[PDB]
Amino acid sequence: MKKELYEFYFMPPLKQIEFLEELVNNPEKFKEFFKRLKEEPGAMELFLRNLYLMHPMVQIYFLELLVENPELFKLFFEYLEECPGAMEQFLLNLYLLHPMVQIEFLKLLVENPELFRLFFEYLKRCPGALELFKEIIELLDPIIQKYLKKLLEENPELKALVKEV
Amino acid sequence: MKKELYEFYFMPPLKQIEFLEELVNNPEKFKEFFKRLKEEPGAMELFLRNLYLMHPMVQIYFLELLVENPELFKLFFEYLEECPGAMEQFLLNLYLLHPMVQIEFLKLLVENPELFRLFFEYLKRCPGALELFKEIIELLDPIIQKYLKKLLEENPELKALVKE
Amino acid sequence: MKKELYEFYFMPPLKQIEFLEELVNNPEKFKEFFKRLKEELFLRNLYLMHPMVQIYFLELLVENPELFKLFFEYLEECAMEQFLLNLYLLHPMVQIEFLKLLVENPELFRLFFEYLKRCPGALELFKEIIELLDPIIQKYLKKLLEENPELKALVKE
Amino acid sequence: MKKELYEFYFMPPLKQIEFLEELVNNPEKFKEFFKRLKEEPGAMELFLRNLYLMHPMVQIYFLELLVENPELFKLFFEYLEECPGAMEQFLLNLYLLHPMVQIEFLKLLVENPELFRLFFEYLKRCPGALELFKEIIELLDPIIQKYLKKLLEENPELKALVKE
Repeated sequence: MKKELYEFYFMPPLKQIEFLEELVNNPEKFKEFFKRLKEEPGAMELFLRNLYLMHPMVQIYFLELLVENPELFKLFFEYLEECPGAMEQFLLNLYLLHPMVQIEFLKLLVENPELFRLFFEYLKRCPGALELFKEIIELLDPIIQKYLKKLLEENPELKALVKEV
Repeated sequence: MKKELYEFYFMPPLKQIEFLEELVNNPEKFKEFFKRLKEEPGAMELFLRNLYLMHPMVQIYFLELLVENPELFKLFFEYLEECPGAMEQFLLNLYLLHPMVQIEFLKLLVENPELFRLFFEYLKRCPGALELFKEIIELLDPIIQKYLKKLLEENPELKALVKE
Repeated sequence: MKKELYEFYFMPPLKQIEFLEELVNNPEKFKEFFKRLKEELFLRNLYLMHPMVQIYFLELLVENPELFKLFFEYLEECAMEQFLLNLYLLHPMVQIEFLKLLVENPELFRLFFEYLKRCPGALELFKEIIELLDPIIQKYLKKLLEENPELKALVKE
Repeated sequence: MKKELYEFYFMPPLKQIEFLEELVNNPEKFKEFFKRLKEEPGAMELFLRNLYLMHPMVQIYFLELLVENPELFKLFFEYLEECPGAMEQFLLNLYLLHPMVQIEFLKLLVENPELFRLFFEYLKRCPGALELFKEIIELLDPIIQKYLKKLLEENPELKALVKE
C-alpha cells in the first residue's frame, strides 16, 4: 500500500463508508488490506492516521462494524499489535479524537467487555504504552472521565480491568 | 434503521434542512418520526448523535424550527424523556456543542421562557439527568457565563428557576 | 430574508467570496443591500462561515476603506455586543488577521475604536477580550504594535 | 496574484496535492513560486496563511514532499528566511496547527534528523524565534509534550541539538 492510502483517503465519504462495510462484512480483502499495511513499513501508521484524519462518522461507522463483527476487531487489533508504532498512534488519536467519537469508542468498549478485555490485553502485550493509555484517560475532559467512571462502575471487574496495577 | 439515519446524516446539509423543515411544518410526520425511533434500539440516541455530529447551522435551524413551532419542542423533549438515556445524550452534546451554537440555543430558550421551563421539567423526570446538567453549567468559557448574565439579570426569575 | 442569509451561507465558499467581492466593489451593493438587512443573523452566519470567507470579507473592507466605516456604521446604529463577542469566539487565525488589518490601516483602527467608543462600551468589553487571550497571540499582537509606534499610545488611552 | 493564491487555496484538496507534488520535482516552477511571492510585499505571509489554513493532508503532504526531497526543505525554508515574520507565522501556525499535524511535523523531523537540525538552525537565526519556539513547545498539549519526550528517547541527540 505505497500509494492508494492517499487516494482512498480522498475517496468520497460514501465510498469510504461502503468500502469499510464490504471490508468488514466479508473477511476477504479485510485480511489483505491490513496485511499489506502490516507488511509495508509504517504504512499501518498512515492508515490509522488517514482513518483518524477522515470524517468523524467514517471513524464511528468503522467502530460500529468492528463491534458487530468482534472477530474482525481481533484481526484488526492483531495486526496493529505486531507492527511498531501502530499501537502508539491509536492511543495518540484517542486523546486527539473528538469527544463524541471518544464517548462512542468508550461506549462500545463497555458494551463489549470481551473486546474491552482484548483492548487492554493488547496494551499490556505492547512494550510500554501502559502509561500512555493511562495518561490519555487521566488527561481528558472531565465529563468523559465522569462518564467513563460511571460506565466502568456498572461492571466492577471492567472497572478492575481499568484499575490494573 | 441505520439506512434511515446514517444516510440522512451523510446527505447534504441543505437537503437535511429541507427534510427538517418538512418534518417540523407537518406535526404528524414529526410525531411519526420520533415514535418510529422509540421502538428501534437507541434510534433516538443514534438520531441525536447524528444531529450532534451534523453541521452547526443545521442544528441551529433545527432548534429554531422547534422554537417557531412550540408544540414540537414539547414533543421532541417529551419523546426524549420516554426514551431512556436520551436526555443524558442531549446534555452531553450541549457540553460538547460549539460555544456559538450554545449561545444561540440559550438565547432562543430565554426568549421563549415557557420553552425554557419545559426544557427543565423533562430533565428532572429522568433517572439522574438533571444532575449532569448542573455539572455542565460549571464547565464553560466565561463569555457563555457573561452573556448568560446579561440576559438572566434582566429576568432573574429564570436564573432563579435554574437554581430551583 | 432568512432564505437569503441561509442560501448565501450554504453556497460554495468560492461563490460566497465572489458574491462579496463585487458587492463590496460596487458601493451601491454594499450600501443598499446591507440597508435591507436593517429593514445579527448575518454576522453569526458570517462568523460561522469558512475562515477564508471571513478573512476575505475583512480584507475587502481594507481594500475599500469607506465601506468598513459603513459596515460598522449599520452595526453601531442598532448588535455591537454580538460583534465583540464573536471576536473572542473567532478562530485564532481569523482574529490575528483582523487585528493585523487594523495595524496595517491605522485609520480603520481608530475608526474601529471610535465606533466602539460610542457610549461607555468596549472600554471594558474590548478590554477583557485582550486580557482573555492565549500568550502566543498576544506576542504577535504586541510585536505588531511596535511597527507604527503611534498606535502604541492609542491602545492604552 | 491574489486571485492565483486564492485559486490555489480553493482548488480541490486533491488538486492542491497534485499541484504541490509537481511543483517540488521541477525547481524552475518551485523557485518561481516563492520568487513571485517574495517580490510582492508581504505575499509570502499570505501564501503561508493559505497553506496553514488548507486541508490537514495538504499541510502534511507538503511537509512530506519536503522530507522526501531534503534539498528543497532547505530551499523552501531559505525563502522564508528572507523576510521576518514568515518565520514567526510558521511558528504561529505550528502552535495553531492541529495536534496531529504538529506530531506529523515532529515525526518527520525524527525520521530525518538532519532535516530537524536544518530547521532548528534557521530558528536561532531569526531574532527571538528560538525563544518563541521554546514557548510554543512548553505550551502544547500534554500528550504532545509527552510523546515528544518519547521521541527524545528515540533520538537523544536532538536534546543536545536543542541546547544550542
